Amino acid sequence: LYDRRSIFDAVAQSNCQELESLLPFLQRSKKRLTDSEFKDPETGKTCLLKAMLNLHNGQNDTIALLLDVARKTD
Repeated sequence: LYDRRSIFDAVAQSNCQELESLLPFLQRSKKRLTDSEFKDPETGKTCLLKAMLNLHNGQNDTIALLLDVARKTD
């Protein structure tokens, strides 16, 4: 299972293994990664913007993971 806080912490730490089950989670739940559950309630930022603001040596492997998940889901 996943929620906004878990995804945000995973992309902040750049742990791709925590996000391995994100695609089947979304496909079983039948809800989009762009839905309001995953945006911040106040700023409106999404997990991609959280990932982009946390780069280590100019790298963050979770960005491609999120883009592929967004491609595959809806």
